[PDB]
Amino acid sequence: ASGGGVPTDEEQATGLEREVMLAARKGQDPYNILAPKATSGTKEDPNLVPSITNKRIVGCICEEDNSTVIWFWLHKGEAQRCPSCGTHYKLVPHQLAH
Amino acid sequence: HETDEEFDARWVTYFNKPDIDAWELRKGMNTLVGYDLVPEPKIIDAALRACRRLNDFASAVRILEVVKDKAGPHKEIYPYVIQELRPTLNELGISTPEELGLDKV
Amino acid sequence: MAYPMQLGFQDATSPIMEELLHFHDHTLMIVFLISSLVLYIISLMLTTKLTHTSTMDAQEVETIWTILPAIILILIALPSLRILYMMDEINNPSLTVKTMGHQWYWSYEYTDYEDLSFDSYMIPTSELKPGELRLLEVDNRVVLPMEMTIRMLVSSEDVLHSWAVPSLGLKTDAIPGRLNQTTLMSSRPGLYYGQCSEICGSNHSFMPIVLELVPLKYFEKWSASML
Amino acid sequence: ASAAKGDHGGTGARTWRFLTFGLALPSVALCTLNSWLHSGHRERPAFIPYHHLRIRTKPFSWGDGNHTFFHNPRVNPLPTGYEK
Amino acid sequence: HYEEGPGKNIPFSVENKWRLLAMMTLFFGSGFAAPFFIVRHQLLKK
Amino acid sequence: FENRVAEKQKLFQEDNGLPVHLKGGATDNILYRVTMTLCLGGTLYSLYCLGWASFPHK
Amino acid sequence: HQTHAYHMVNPSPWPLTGALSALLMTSGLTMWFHFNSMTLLMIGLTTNMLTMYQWWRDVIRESTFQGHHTPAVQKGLRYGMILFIISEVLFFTGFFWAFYHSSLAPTPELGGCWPPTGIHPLNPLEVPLLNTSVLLASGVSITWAHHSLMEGDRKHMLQALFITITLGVYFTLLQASEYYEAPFTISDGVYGSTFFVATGFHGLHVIIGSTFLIVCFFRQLKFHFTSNHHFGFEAAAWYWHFVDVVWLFLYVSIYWWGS
Amino acid sequence: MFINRWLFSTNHKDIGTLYLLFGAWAGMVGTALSLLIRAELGQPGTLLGDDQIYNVVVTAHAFVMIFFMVMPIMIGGFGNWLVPLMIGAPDMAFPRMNNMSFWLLPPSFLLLLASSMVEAGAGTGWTVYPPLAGNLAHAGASVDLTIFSLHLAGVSSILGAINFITTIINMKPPAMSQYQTPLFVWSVMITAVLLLLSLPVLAAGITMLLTDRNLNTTFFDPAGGGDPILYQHLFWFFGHPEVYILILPGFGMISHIVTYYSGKKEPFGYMGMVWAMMSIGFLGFIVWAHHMFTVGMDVDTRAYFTSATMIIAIPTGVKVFSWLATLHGGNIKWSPAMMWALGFIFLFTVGGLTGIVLANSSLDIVLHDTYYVVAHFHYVLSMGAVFAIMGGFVHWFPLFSGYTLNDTWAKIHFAIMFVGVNMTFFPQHFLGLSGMPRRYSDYPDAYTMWNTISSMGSFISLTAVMLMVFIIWEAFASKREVLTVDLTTTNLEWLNGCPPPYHTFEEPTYVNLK
Ligand SMILES: CCCCCCCCCCCCCCCCCC(=O)OCC(COC(=O)CCCCCCCCCCCCCCCCC)OC(=O)CCCCCCCCCCCCCCCCC
Ligand code: HEA
Ligand code: HEA
Ligand SMILES: CCCCC/C=C\C/C=C\C/C=C\C/C=C\CCCC(=O)O[C@H](COC(=O)CCCCCCCCCCCCCCCCC)COP(=O)(O)OCCN
Ligand SMILES: CCCCC/C=C/C/C=C/CCCCCCCC(=O)O[C@H](COC(=O)CCCCCCCCCCCCCCC)COP(=O)(O)OCC[N+](C)(C)C
Ligand SMILES: CCCCCC/C=C/CCCCCCCCCC(=O)O[C@H](COC(=O)CCCCCCCCCCCCCCC)COP(=O)(O)OC[C@@H](O)CO
Ligand SMILES: CCCCCC/C=C/CCCCCCCCCC(=O)O[C@H](COC(=O)CCCCCCCCCCCCCCC)COP(=O)(O)OC[C@@H](O)CO
Ligand SMILES: CCCCCC/C=C\CCCCCCCCCC(=O)O[C@H](COC(=O)CCCCCCCCCCCCCCC)COP(=O)(O)OC[C@@H](O)CO
Ligand SMILES: CCCCCCCCCCO[C@@H]1O[C@H](CO)[C@@H](O[C@H]2O[C@H](CO)[C@@H](O)[C@H](O)[C@H]2O)[C@H](O)[C@H]1O
Ligand SMILES: CCCCCCCCCCO[C@@H]1O[C@H](CO)[C@@H](O[C@H]2O[C@H](CO)[C@@H](O)[C@H](O)[C@H]2O)[C@H](O)[C@H]1O
Ligand SMILES: C[C@H](CCC(=O)O)[C@H]1CC[C@H]2[C@@H]3[C@H](O)C[C@@H]4C[C@H](O)CC[C@]4(C)[C@H]3C[C@H](O)[C@]12C
Ligand SMILES: C[C@H](CCC(=O)O)[C@H]1CC[C@H]2[C@@H]3[C@H](O)C[C@@H]4C[C@H](O)CC[C@]4(C)[C@H]3C[C@H](O)[C@]12C
Ligand SMILES: C[C@H](CCC(=O)O)[C@H]1CC[C@H]2[C@@H]3[C@H](O)C[C@@H]4C[C@H](O)CC[C@]4(C)[C@H]3C[C@H](O)[C@]12C
Ligand code: CUA
Ligand SMILES: [Cu+2]
Ligand SMILES: [Mg+2]
Ligand code: NA
Ligand code: NA
Ligand SMILES: [Zn+2]
Repeated sequence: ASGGGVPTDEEQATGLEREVMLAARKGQDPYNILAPKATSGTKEDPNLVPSITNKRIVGCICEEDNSTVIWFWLHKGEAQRCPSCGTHYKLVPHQLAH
Repeated sequence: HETDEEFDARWVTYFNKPDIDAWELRKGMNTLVGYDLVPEPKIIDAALRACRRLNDFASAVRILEVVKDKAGPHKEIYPYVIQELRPTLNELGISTPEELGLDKV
Repeated sequence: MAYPMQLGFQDATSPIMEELLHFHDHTLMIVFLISSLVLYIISLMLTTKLTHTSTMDAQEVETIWTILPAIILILIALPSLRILYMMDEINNPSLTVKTMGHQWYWSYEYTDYEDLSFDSYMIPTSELKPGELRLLEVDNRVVLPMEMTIRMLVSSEDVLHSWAVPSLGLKTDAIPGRLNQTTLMSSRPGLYYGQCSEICGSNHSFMPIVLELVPLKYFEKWSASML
Repeated sequence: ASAAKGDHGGTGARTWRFLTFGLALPSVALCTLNSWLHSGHRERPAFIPYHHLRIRTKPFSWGDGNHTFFHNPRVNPLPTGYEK
Repeated sequence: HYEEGPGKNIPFSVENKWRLLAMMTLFFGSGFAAPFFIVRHQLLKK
Repeated sequence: FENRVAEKQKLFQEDNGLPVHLKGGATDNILYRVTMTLCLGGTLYSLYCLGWASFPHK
Repeated sequence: HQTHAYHMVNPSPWPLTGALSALLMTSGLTMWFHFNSMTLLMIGLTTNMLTMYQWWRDVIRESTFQGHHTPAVQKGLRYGMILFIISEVLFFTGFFWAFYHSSLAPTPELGGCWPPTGIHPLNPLEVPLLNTSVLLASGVSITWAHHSLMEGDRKHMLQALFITITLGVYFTLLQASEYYEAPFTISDGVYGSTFFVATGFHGLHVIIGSTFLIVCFFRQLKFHFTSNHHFGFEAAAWYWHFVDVVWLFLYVSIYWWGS
Repeated sequence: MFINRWLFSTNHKDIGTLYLLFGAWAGMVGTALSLLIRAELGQPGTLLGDDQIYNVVVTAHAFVMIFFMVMPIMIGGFGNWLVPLMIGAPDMAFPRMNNMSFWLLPPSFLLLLASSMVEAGAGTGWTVYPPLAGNLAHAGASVDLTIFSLHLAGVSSILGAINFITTIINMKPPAMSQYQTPLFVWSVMITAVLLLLSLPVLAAGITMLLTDRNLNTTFFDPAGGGDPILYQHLFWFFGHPEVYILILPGFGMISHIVTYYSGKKEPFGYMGMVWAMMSIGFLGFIVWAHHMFTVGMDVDTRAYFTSATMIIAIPTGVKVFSWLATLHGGNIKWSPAMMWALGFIFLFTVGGLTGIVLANSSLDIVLHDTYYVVAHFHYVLSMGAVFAIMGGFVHWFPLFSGYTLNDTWAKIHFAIMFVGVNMTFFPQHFLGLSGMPRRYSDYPDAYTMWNTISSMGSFISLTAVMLMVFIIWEAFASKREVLTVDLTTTNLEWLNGCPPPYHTFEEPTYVNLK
């Protein structure tokens, strides 16, 4: 008692919407829709910060439920530490395409 | 919370770490001077000795300055601290800010 | 009326206005103390080289600065409301007088027994008799018996006005289509002055109120001479 | 609650079409019938120039200034009464 | 794209400080003068 | 009807540097000029009317 | 090039033409009310319609044709529409307040009663009840349209949306006839004032809502919506349910309780 | 390019700059109006004309200061510049609608200037109460132009509110909760909720006034069974929330300024500050009839509104003490912005406290419609809202412009302004207690001394305003370009340099959840 005729997103989504949809299907987040899960943040196990360039701003919430976020530029090269609580971050430059 | 003794020990332990690096020295001093206290001479002692392992004479002088500064108008804290630190200052060859004239404008 | 360099309320002419003065004294003491404490504490925070810049815990101290102001508010609200309700108390007046605002003068109606009414206009500065008060005198004063409870009914025949007499503690808006009631009781004979207190156009500044409080026998003689 | 019926076994387009044709449009048809019966012009009431009605504090910005926007001569008197 | 940086993110020029002084003077002065001229207009009407 | 969304997607994604309100082609410029001409002309006209209404007219 | 999901919009003239259209409509109303002329008002109405047409055309271009409505962008537009509907509820709240203020304390000029002396209200069981069934019915048919769209059914989406629009038009024509037939007018005191300004602003919102559904109908005919992405349709349905709920409050308040 | 950039903007920083320029120009207009007021009252007698031209000036002074100076600066200017930067967002949610909120304001202002140029102006008070504002006592177009002016301003702020709420809720980094956003962002969100809910009620009220004036409705006209007091209820239902809208973004900037120049990484008691602002916003909707204690309401109603109004002192006092506790232990930097903020804390407190005096319906009988009210609200507006604006302007001017001010000149400017505002408004308490009414062009002779002093104070403030313009000129004239700023780790809006690039956060910040 029904019928079809309505395009699906898979058929008709375009542009950035389509990129986000396709990346989500691969479990990738090129457009920063999700919050990344932290590592232990030690020097051996730093948080890995992707960037399309050679530096990116990091905000670090030192203890859970701190209202104060600590912000700093992370540069390419040796891992850096959050000024407040020392947790390590390392930039991993990469093109957007995965 | 922790007693005065427990707080002092944790800070002595922090500065006495043999391979403490320059970042950790600064993080420790800059954190410490945020508290409502002038650090005990045993803490300063450990921090000056960390300066020595890091071959950083200037930060040793700076630490003496910030100890004086943290006392505000309580003018007898600094001479007591220096009195307590005098052996270490001698052993390590640390000149005081006054001795370097860095106390004058 | 107000006098040169006056700082506070006009002297109270009714028991209720005295209540308000005592209530204002109480509240202004609190205002002075809090404003001064804040000024002091600002200077106290700003005059030491001692520092403490790590995270400060806030829970304990916020009990203090919520419970203490709550108590202070209650110590203001309690006398405030008592006066509020005593103003509203049933009093059984002996006389009712109506006043109607207009642009820009007041009219008065005394219609308890006879149908007496009249208009009441500011005296222009150029017509003041010597020693009379600029912007305050009227040609026909609201003659009233002293030491008696009077019902004033207030309305308007055009835009909003407001009928005020500060030394009696009176201010009642004058709204067309509405009959607002207040109670008037003077402890003393004399002349008591007020000014229109709702913006009503070109001559809002120039439609004052002048009550003339006299002993009952004299009020009765005045009413009888209006026949 | 208070009515009756009783589906909710799984909501979908088929159920909402069923409600559209089986309950909603029949309701409209019934009310349309009811309205088509109780129509027919009532007798208009004597004009009384009440001062709280036919207010004119400024002329209307159309026509002769004295007619409301959807003036109906049969049932809307002017401040001076019904028109001819 | 657009110009960036100090003095380039604004709809007025700061290239010449004296030209700027003239612009700012016409700008703020016109706003401050207007009520005086409106009052004059109303007093002059009738 | 048939689904021509893909043709419009190609049209509006063409790399020609046009802002979206002109990317439809020449009709967009026309409609834009009409709109902006009426707005600016109407505004000037409204200024003229202010001028008129600001003084008594016998 | 961005690596967030949000929409950087091309510089656009429509904010400025919309602002100027508001200047022309308001100065236009002023000219009409006081200087017996409709010219400026007609210009402003025209530039307003042109502005809305081109602005929402661009939003369609940006989303259906260019792909800029990511889930994050759509979530923002959902919030924006809900907030907009909230502001419209509070607008109507002011007119309900005026209605209850006047009708709960009727003044002596009215006869000290409500309805006022000389006022003969419409029968709420006649056309106002029919109107109520019409708008309730359209809430059922728009919900059918919504499920048909989500189920991928083009034909029944179009049929249900067409029925919804038809009911909205029917309501509007019924209300126009009731306005003409009413024996009281907007100048009949505070009864006429509250009745026509409140139901009149409601009627305008019915016309706006129907226009929005009509846009959706033609976009659906052109295959713009997918079974999962169709926020213009969702927003027009929320707006339509708002218009239906305002009507119910009007009906109970002004037509029924107020009769 | 110039037209594309500045008339067709979709950029939150450029639109913020447009709002700051607009609001600065409006501030000059509103200052001039305030000087005309005080010139009329500066000696006894009549200077300009009767109360009509006088109260057209009063009425315009208030609308310009509130709708064209404070709200565009705080919400349009600082809000649009700072909110997206403080949450790492690439722009506002609706960057194109944002531009229409800006461009509605020059037409709104134009309509207001038109109202004062046609006929004899709208000499109504900014409250625009009928019947004085109706078509018999204010025949002609002036009041209608004023109503339309408010309609346009209202639409601008309603749409801006939708934009800010959406942006703040939807465009934070995914890891950031609402309880990790800076207090200024909170203060803008709550202000936006108040605008969203209050402005439609004002629009309904002023539309009814429009139809009473032009379509023969009688909402407010007793002859039709209407009631002038209904207009007052609808107006003040908006107008009390409006004063909290005027101060809340100021509260948010004060929190940032006091934190920054105390050398702290965070304000004292952050969750308490959020609580207090949300409590103030909520209580701000249930107190409006303290503007109507003399209209003849029942005594129980007056008792309620007295009590509910006073409650607001409790969350407000939490904020005051929390600013003090932020100073506590700080390495205080005595910057010009800090001076403005410290003056705010004290002078806002004074004005708040006389607000609590007025909350007492019994005493308000004597104080209503007198200069005591005028003194109350200019302490919170001329020394609260304006001081927060000046402190925010001096603090963030180097971020917006790339250039530094001369701090010594800015401290001079603060000192002059501080003297001027207090000399202007402190004597107005005496005038009110002793019975001088509002909205008077002239006063009985006894009131002369304090009116004279108050007018002299208004000239000192004018000197400060003129000096401010010179100070801004000198910074753009000298072009000292910013290098480095301290405390960027807790002040994200500075971390893209001064001025930040046109597009910021094209690559968003990285914040993980753990
Ligand atoms: C407060 C804002 C700053 C204001 C700065 C300017 C004002 C100076 C600070 C002012 C000095 C602080 C004390 C207030 C002085 C008021 C004079 C008075 O006797 O008040 C009398 C009452 C009515 O009282 C009476 O029934 C009169 C009975 C006694 C009369 C005796 C006659 C001779 C007395 C001489 C007094 C002459 C006063 C002339 C005064 C002329 C003023 C131009 O009037 C009133 O309520 C007016 C008050 C309105 C409520 C606001 C109070 C908030 C400020 C408190 C903190 C200030 C901290 C220092 C101040 C710190 C500043 C950083
Ligand atoms: C920024 C603008 C602003 C702000 C924030 C306020 C805040 C307050 N206002 Fe007012 N007000 C106006 C602007 C403002 N006002 C305007 C413009 C008018 C006139 C409208 C017109 O008629 O044109 C007006 C009029 C007005 C009136 C009507 C007076 C009348 O017309 O007769 C009242 C009455 O209650 C009132 C009360 C208050 C109160 C109680 C507050 C409170 O929010 C203040 C709370 C703050 C404090 C109390 C200080 C800090 C607290 C502490 C340090 C804790 C300890 C304190 C205690 C225990 C008391 N205001
Ligand atoms: C924000 C609101 C505001 C502000 C700032 C002011 C500022 C001033 N007001 Fe205002 N006033 C009102 C709002 C305001 N007023 C209101 C609502 C009314 C009641 C209206 C009515 O009754 O209907 C009123 C009524 C009022 C009266 C009573 C009139 C009467 O009852 O007859 C008087 C009399 O002295 C007065 C005087 C002044 C003076 C001398 C100033 C001066 O302090 C102004 C001095 C200059 C400034 C404060 C600077 C101006 C700002 C800028 C230049 C911004 C710069 C820009 C950037 C940094 C980006 N005002
Ligand atoms: C479904 C059928 C009804 C559909 C809607 C019809 C039009 C409503 C349009 C908008 C309503 C807004 C203004 C309300 C004004 C009154 C219109 C009320 C609806 C109406 O049409 O009322 C008519 C009067 O119209 C009149 O005066 C003249 C109306 C024309 C002039 C309107 C001018 C006023 C515009 C003010 C706009 C303010 C907008 C504010 C927005 C601010 C947002 C923040 C009633 O006709 P009547 O002959 O008196 O009685 C019938 C007797 N047979
Ligand atoms: C009308 C109403 C008027 C109301 C007026 C109210 C005035 C209220 C004033 C009272 C404040 C009392 C607060 C006391 C808290 C003190 C806690 C403390 O003392 O600070 C410490 C923790 O601090 C922490 O998180 C917190 C550190 C201290 C910060 C506590 C709050 C600071 C409050 C500042 C208030 C400024 C003025 C406010 C306005 C009145 C604990 O210190 P200990 O030495 O034990 O160990 C530390 C050192 N070791 C290393 C030697 C172990
Ligand atoms: C979902 C609903 C959609 C809407 C459908 C329409 C429903 C209408 C309910 C209206 C009830 C209020 C009407 C009040 C108007 C006054 C009527 C009144 O007051 O009537 C009295 C009883 O009232 C009474 O409402 C008694 C009131 C209660 C009656 C309830 C009847 C329906 C119950 C349905 C319950 C469903 C469950 C709801 C919960 C989800 C009877 O006395 P009078 O008739 O005066 O006779 C005296 C004269 O003959 C001579 O002088
Ligand atoms: C006789 C005729 C008189 C006519 C008078 C004029 C009045 C009519 C205005 C009618 C409103 C029409 C609105 C049309 C909006 C079309 C644009 C649209 O719907 O845009 C949609 C986004 O929604 C969005 O912006 C949502 C945009 C929301 C718009 C809401 C409009 C309400 C406007 C009310 C304005 C006046 C208020 C009343 C004041 C008194 C686009 O996204 P999607 O749909 O997901 O598509 C993408 C998919 O294709 C991808 O697969
Ligand atoms: C007496 C007369 C006085 C008033 C005169 C009229 C004044 C104004 C003239 C208005 C002309 C409006 C022109 C069309 C406006 C469309 C706005 C819109 O639709 O804005 C949308 C956002 O608001 C949203 O959704 C949700 C909100 C949609 C709002 C639509 C317009 C409403 C305008 C009037 C509202 C008044 C308030 C009503 C309550 C009192 C889209 O935002 P953009 O930033 O554009 O794009 C974002 C991109 O990612 C889209 O792909
Ligand atoms: C500064 C920015 C302000 C923006 C605000 C808008 C203010 C515009 C006010 C213009 O005021 C008009 O100026 C005329 C001046 O030409 C006056 O004409 C008068 O003066 C003329 C010139 O001397 C005579 O020729 C005329 O007869 C005489 O009526 C006229 O009354 C007045 O209304
Ligand atoms: C390019 C973009 C748009 C720019 C549009 C510019 C429009 C300019 C049209 C000017 O025409 C005027 O129209 C007035 C009204 O607008 C007329 O007043 C007339 O209008 C009334 C109504 O029809 C009559 O009552 C009066 O007799 C009469 O003065 C007047 O004669 C005429 O000069
Ligand atoms: C529970 C909530 C948030 C705590 C958090 O999750 O960090 C906190 C933040 C501000 C707090 C409130 C404010 O500190 C003000 C009040 C302080 C009194 O001491 C208790 C009630 C009081 C009203 C507090 C109750 C509660 O502890 C609040 C509301
Ligand atoms: C043309 C289209 C067929 C689907 C397609 O284009 O492939 C069909 C499907 C549904 C149809 C519409 C719906 O059946 C609803 C309407 C039915 C009425 O007879 C009027 C036209 C009406 C609006 C129809 C027009 C047209 O025949 C539509 C629009
Ligand atoms: C002022 C407003 C009515 C406005 C009207 O005249 O239009 C009324 C409507 C409902 C009233 C409230 C409700 O009656 C409930 C409360 C009743 C108490 O006796 C006074 C406070 C109380 C909270 C009232 C305050 C005030 O009188 C309210 C809020
Ligand atoms: Cu009469 Cu003011
Ligand atoms: Cu208020
Ligand atoms: Mg009043
Ligand atoms: Na859907
Ligand atoms: Na004067
Ligand atoms: Zn950290």
